[PDB]
Amino acid sequence: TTRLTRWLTALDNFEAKMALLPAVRRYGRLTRATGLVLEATGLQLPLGATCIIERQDGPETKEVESEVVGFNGQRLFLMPLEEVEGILPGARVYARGKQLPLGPALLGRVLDGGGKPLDGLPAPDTLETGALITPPFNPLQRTPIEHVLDTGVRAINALLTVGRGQRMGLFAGSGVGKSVLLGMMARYTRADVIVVGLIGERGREVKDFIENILGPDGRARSVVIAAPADVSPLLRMQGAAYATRIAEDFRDRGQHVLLIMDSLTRYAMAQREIALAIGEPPATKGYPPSVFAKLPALVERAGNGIHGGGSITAFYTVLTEGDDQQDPIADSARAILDGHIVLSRRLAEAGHYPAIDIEASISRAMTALITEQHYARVRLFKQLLSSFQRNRDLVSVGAYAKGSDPMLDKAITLWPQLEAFLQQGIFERADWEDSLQALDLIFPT
Amino acid sequence: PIHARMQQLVSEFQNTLDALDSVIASRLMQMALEAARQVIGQTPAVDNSALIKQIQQLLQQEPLFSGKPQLRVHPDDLQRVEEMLGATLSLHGWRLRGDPTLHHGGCKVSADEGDLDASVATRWQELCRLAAPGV
Amino acid sequence: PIHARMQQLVSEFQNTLDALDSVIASRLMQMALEAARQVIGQTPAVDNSALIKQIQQLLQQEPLFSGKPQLRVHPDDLQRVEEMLGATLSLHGWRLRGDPTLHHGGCKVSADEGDLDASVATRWQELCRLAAP
Ligand SMILES: Nc1ncnc2c1ncn2[C@@H]1O[C@H](COP(=O)(O)OP(=O)(O)O)[C@@H](O)[C@H]1O
Repeated sequence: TTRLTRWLTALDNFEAKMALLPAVRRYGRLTRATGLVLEATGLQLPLGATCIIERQDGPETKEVESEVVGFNGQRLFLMPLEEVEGILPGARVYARGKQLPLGPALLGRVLDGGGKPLDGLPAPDTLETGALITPPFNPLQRTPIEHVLDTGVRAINALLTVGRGQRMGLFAGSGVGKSVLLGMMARYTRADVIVVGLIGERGREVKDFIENILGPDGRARSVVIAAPADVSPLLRMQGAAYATRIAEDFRDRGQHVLLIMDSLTRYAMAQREIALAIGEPPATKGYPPSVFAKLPALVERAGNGIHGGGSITAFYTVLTEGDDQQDPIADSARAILDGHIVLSRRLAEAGHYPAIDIEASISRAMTALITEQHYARVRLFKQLLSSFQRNRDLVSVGAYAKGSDPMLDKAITLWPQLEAFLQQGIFERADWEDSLQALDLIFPT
Repeated sequence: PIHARMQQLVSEFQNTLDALDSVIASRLMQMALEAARQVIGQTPAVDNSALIKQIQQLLQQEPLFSGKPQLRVHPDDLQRVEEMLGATLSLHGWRLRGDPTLHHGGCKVSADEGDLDASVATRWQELCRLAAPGV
Repeated sequence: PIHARMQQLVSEFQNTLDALDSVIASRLMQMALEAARQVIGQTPAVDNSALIKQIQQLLQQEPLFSGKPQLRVHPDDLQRVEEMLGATLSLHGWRLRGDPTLHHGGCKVSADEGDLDASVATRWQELCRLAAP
C-alpha cells in the first residue's frame, strides 16, 4: 500500500482543496476595444493581474487570457495574450496567485513562460508549484563569493575568472558564436542545474539551440524556458521571470544553478513595447524609464544563497549591435553587473573562437578568487596580448627585430601558444586544472 | 552488459509506474466527480437555507451595482426566495426574475457594470480546475 | 537481483489495483458528496445504495481496474523481458507487447482493452436485463 497510500493521500488532499473553492465569481465588462490595449470596467485589480475575457463560441464559451497593464481609476486597461477576434461589445471579464511547476521534474524539459510543455510531452508531474512573484531574497542574509565556478571554458577560467553567485554579462553580436559559447558552458560548467531562459530569440534558433547546441549532454541537466519573438512581450518577460523563479527554487533546495538569460536586450525590448502601449514616454534613449527599473530587478534575483546553501550564477546576454556603446541597455547592464564577457566580431571573422576580447571583458570578483602568482600571470597575458594586436602589421613586413620592445618580442614569441590557449572548440572542455596548468606551460613556475 | 541495460528496463519500468500514480489517482477523482455531477443534476431540494444566505451576502457585497441590478434564480427556488428576501430585494432596489438555466441553490446578480455569479454551474468549473490545473 | 524488484513492481502494482475494488467505492462516494455539498452549499439528500452502485459501474468502466495492465516494451528487449517477467506477469494476467516507437531499453504501461469479441460477449449479459422505476 506504499503506492496505495500515495493514491489515497492524493485523493484526501483534493478533498481539502474543495473547502477553498470560491462561492462567487465577480465579472466586469469589456467596454472598449479600438486597439491592442483593451478597456474593461466593473472589477478592480492590481497590476500584473491575469484577467479573463469571455468569448462566445455558440454553445461553447471560450476564454481569452488577458492581463492588467494599467488603469484610469474607473477603467481597467487590459492587454491580451492572444487574439481578441470574436469578442462582443461589453463582454464579461473576471480575474482568475497563479501556480507554476517547479522541481527536478523540469530537468530535461522545454517549457514556456506559462509553464506549458514545448517538447511535445505531457506537463511535468507537478507535485509542487510556485508563484512567479516571490519576495525578493534579502542580500542581507545571503553569502559572499569565495568559490571559483568552473565554466569549462579555459579563457574565462584562467583569464576572466568567475565564481559561484557572480552575475556576469555577455556582450556580443550576431554571428560571433554567442549561442555556441553558451552551449559550451551549459555543457561544461560544473553546477547542479542549468537554467536556460531563451527570451525573444527567433523561433527556429530556439530549436537550433536545443537540438544542435545544448545537445543531449546538456539538455539532460538543463531546464529550458522559451519565449520567442512572435509571442506577446508579456510572455517574453514571463519567460525570464519564470526562468529566474525556477533557478531560485532550485537554489532553495541546496542546488547550485547556472542561469543563462538570452537575452537581457530582449527582456528590455519587451518591456519597451508594453510601456509604450500604455503611454509611458521614452525618456532616456527612446527607451521608457521602466526598462531601467526592470533590468536591475531581474538581475538582483541571482546570487549566492544562505551560507551552506546553494546559488544562482548567471549570464545575461546583451546584444551589442554594430560598433556601439551608444546603447543604454548595454550601459545599464554594465552598471548592475559583476563584469562581462565581450565577444569580438574581428576575432570571429578571423576564425578565432570563442571570440572573446580579453581587453573589453572584466570580472571584478576575479582578484578575490585567485592567487597573486596567478593574478600576475593574468595581467601579463593581457599586456602581451595588447602588445601584439596593435603592432601585428609591422611584423609582416619584417619591420620588427628583437631588443627594441620587450613585450612585443616576448608576446610574438608566445603568440602561437597564447592564440592556442584562448581558442577552444565546441566539444573541447577545459576544467579548472586544465586551464591553470595550461597557463604554466606558458609562463611559470 | 546484460546487467547494464537489463537494469535500464527495470528502472524504466519503475519510472513508468510512478508516472501513473498521479494519473490513476486523478482518474479516480474523475469517477467521484461524475457521480457528484450526477447527484447535483439528479435532484432538486427544498432548502434555500444556503442560497438564502448567499443572496444576503450578495446584497451587502461592495461595490454596489447601480446598473438596474437583477437577481436570477431557478423558477423552483424563485417563489420561496421571493417570499423570504423579496422585501429586502426591493429595499436594495434589486428586481427578481426566474432563470431556467440556473441550478437549484445558486444565483446570479446582473447589472450594467457587471455580475456577481453565485451559480453552482460556475462553482463546478472552479472545482474541476482544483482537480485538474491543466484545464 | 533485479528479478525481485521488477517482480515486486508488477506484484505490488497489480496488488494495489486489486485492493481498489474492495476499498475504493465508499471513498469515492465520500468525495462525490463533498463535491456536491461544496458546490450546492448544503448537504444534499441522496440515496446511498443507489449512489454507491453508480460508482462501481464507473469503476467497471476503467479497463485498468476492470481488466489487466498491458506492459509493452521495445521489440529488441522484448525477448529479454518475457524471460525475466514472463512467469510473474502471466500469473497476474498481464499481456506483453513490443512497441516500435519506444526507445531501446525502455518501457510503457497501458490498460489493455482486450478483444472486441470478449467486450461484446460481456455486454449482452448486462444489456439483457432492465430495471424498473
Ligand atoms: N569553438 C568553435 N569552434 C569552431 N567554430 C565555432 C566555434 N564557436 C563558434 N563557431 C562558429 O561560429 C558560428 C557561431 O554561430 P552562433 O553562435 O549560432 O551565432 P550567434 O553569435 O548569433 O550565437 C558557428 O556557425 C560556428 O561555425
